Amino acid sequence: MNTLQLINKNHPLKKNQEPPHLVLAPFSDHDVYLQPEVAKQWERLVRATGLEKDIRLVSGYRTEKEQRRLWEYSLKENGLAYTKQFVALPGCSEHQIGLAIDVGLKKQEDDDLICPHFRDSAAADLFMQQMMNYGFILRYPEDKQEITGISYEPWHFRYVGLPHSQVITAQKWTLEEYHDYLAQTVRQF
Amino acid sequence: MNTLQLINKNHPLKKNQEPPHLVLAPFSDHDVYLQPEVAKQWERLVRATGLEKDIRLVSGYRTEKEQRRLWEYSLKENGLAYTKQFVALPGCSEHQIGLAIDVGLKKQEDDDLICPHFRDSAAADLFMQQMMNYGFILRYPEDKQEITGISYEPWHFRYVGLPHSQVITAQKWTLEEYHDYLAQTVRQF
Ligand SMILES: [Cl-]
Ligand SMILES: [Cl-]
Ligand SMILES: [Cl-]
Ligand SMILES: [Cl-]
Ligand SMILES: [Cl-]
Ligand SMILES: [Cl-]
Ligand SMILES: [Zn+2]
Ligand SMILES: [Zn+2]
Repeated sequence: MNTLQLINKNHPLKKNQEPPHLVLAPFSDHDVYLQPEVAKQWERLVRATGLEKDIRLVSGYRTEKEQRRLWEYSLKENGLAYTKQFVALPGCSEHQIGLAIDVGLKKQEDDDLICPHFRDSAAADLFMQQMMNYGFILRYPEDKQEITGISYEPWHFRYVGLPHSQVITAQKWTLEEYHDYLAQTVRQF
Repeated sequence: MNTLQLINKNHPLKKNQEPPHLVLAPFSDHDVYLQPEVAKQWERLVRATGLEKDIRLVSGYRTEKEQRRLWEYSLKENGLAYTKQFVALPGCSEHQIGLAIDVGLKKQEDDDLICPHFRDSAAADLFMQQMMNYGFILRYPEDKQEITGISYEPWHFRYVGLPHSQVITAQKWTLEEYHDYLAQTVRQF
């Protein structure tokens, strides 16, 4: 399990990649599964911020088959433009390795299915101040769509572990930029 | 693809069972997957009852691995006796074939993922008057625990299709009893 694995349209998962170990994650009203270290840190984060009553886990692990059904549904209902913006191609979603969480607001209702609401909120603001201290980064920041190939998603967080999440967050980097940085650095040696 | 397949502790899924066709199902606050005919009928039922803003799909298709992790989670959090009452053994859950739905109310926060709240509500009462007309039965009725081996679950519905759901519901039967009836009736010929 490499917590730093880069998964995107240019770096799809391999077909022979071993499914992640999984556990059911707490703090949701439905069954959501994550890699065990991810679930542990999610739980630690929610408890430490006192956000139990204000936020909830919306999505976690999803198989390739499921990612394809999600892509196909969004294509049919919302069209290609929206779908390309907010839904990773099957085989190219970090949800498939159990390292990604989609988080939503609790008193929030009438949610978008693909884009849960996690904006304009004191709870979200507190979450954004602490999540990096528990190994999470905001995966798809607002002005990075050319780098990530995905639109702004304030609800989507990727587990990379410490100190990576703190380094990435402090520099306002994407995971793509973090990989570029590590590659540029090793060569110096 | 028998919509009548009996899956329980005494009749676990085959190891050689075809995994089901799947589509994303509407009327949830997260991604849920079901066999296509079940999703279609679920949607028709919610629209017919006008419950789009009142009820939600809590759970649908669950892989065997996920059922194991759900079972393991409940053991840890709720203990063995409670887990055996409300969670099917891994390999013995109709959720694994995409023909079962767990239904809850939309305006609930901190709902229980094991036992979603689905009683004492106008929406639930209306759902209970119409679901049999769209192919669904209440899988685990009260006072059938000795027959089904599972405690009463007002939130859990099984798709069997028409007219079976109407026949089962009118007789206040379980799917177990329906199977015994079909077998006994075949013998009369
Ligand atoms: Cl697992
Ligand atoms: Cl699957
Ligand atoms: Cl996605
Ligand atoms: Cl039986
Ligand atoms: Cl399919
Ligand atoms: Cl179950
Ligand atoms: Zn996501
Ligand atoms: Zn269920």
